[PDB]
Amino acid sequence: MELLDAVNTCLTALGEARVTSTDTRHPSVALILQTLATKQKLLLERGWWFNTQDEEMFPDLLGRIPYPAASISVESLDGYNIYSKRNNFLFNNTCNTMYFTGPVCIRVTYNLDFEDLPESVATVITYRAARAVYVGDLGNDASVQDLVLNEQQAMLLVEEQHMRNKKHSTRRRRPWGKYQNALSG
Amino acid sequence: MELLDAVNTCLTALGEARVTSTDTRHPSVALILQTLATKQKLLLERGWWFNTQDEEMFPDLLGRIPYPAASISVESLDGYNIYSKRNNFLFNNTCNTMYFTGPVCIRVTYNLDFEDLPESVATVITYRAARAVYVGDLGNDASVQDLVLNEQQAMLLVEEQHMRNKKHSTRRRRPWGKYQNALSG
Amino acid sequence: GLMLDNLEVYPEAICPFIPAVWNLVTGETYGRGLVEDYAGDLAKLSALSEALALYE
Repeated sequence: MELLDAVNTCLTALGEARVTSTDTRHPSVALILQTLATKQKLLLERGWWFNTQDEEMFPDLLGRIPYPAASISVESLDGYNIYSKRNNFLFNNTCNTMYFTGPVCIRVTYNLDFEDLPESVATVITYRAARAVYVGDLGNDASVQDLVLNEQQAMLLVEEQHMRNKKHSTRRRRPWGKYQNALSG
Repeated sequence: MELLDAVNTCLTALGEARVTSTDTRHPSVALILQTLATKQKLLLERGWWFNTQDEEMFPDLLGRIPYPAASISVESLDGYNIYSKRNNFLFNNTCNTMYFTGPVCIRVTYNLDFEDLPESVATVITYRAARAVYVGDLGNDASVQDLVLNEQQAMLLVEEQHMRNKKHSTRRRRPWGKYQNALSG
Repeated sequence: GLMLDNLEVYPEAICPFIPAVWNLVTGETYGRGLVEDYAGDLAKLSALSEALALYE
């Protein structure tokens, strides 16, 4: 879904005329783009089936471990340790220190381009931005009840798709593996 | 159902006069066509009984596997692996790499022409586009309660038809096959 | 191929080898067992046991 399509949808929802290029100097386009970017950044923070991976980081000469530039959130995977981002570097919250001793394992959530997002996610982002702009620029009229409804319908499909892709099952737990090993001799 | 019929239906719902050719230079026709295209693309994302097939892809010399141009969504069928689309190429989410080693199996959802769509689907698309245009161009009046009702009635028939065509049964599960094999000697 | 001698001869009544059958359908060579008559119930029971194990 090209950004121009989302911009035109927002303009049509706001009542103004459609455009042809996202570079047009109309002042509403900048606000639309900023709102779209902010909503996209906020939505993907939790993590989904297409923007979550595990990675390992290594320390520098001094002992400071940097973090990926495109990431949005960090989490630990080493026992009960806690990590957080501070001063453009990882912070060891469990020991109140900034210098590490070796590599660590952490979960990372990445931010992607608007084009690569699935259709369902793009619809949710577009319809959230449209309402955020319309309410702040024209007041709370009776037409927002359609934008909210469209957002909810899109969110249902998003959740269904995410549940379908992950393929959760009860056969992946270790007790089942132990039972199957026992049922062999 | 020709596109001209849908355009004329939308124009009649909006109150303007009917037309004769979809190439007419009236400015509302472009908006109608864009809305129809967007709604058609969104609706078919989940997949139905007429636009779902299984296919196998092969890697290039480097090891990158492209994806069909007409597809809307991709899914994996190899164990518990996860695949996604990124940078006009398939991405291996389970290993955080872009280069594959061999062929893969994936589900694909295709986008078709408006003419080939069944009548029930075309009615739903037309009545969604009509409301999306009317609400954004004239406000939320009392006449949208008929468009929503028509959309719901059409969706019921669409779902009934899809359920009829798929022909789900309890005799296709493997325990029934094992039972029938046992009942033979 | 090599033979080992040991030739022996018995009257049919006191032969030491005894083949037996449970149920012998006329025309065939080998018999049939009791379990073969009740395969459906066992097949229908195994799947229910598997489902019970899954729930447990």
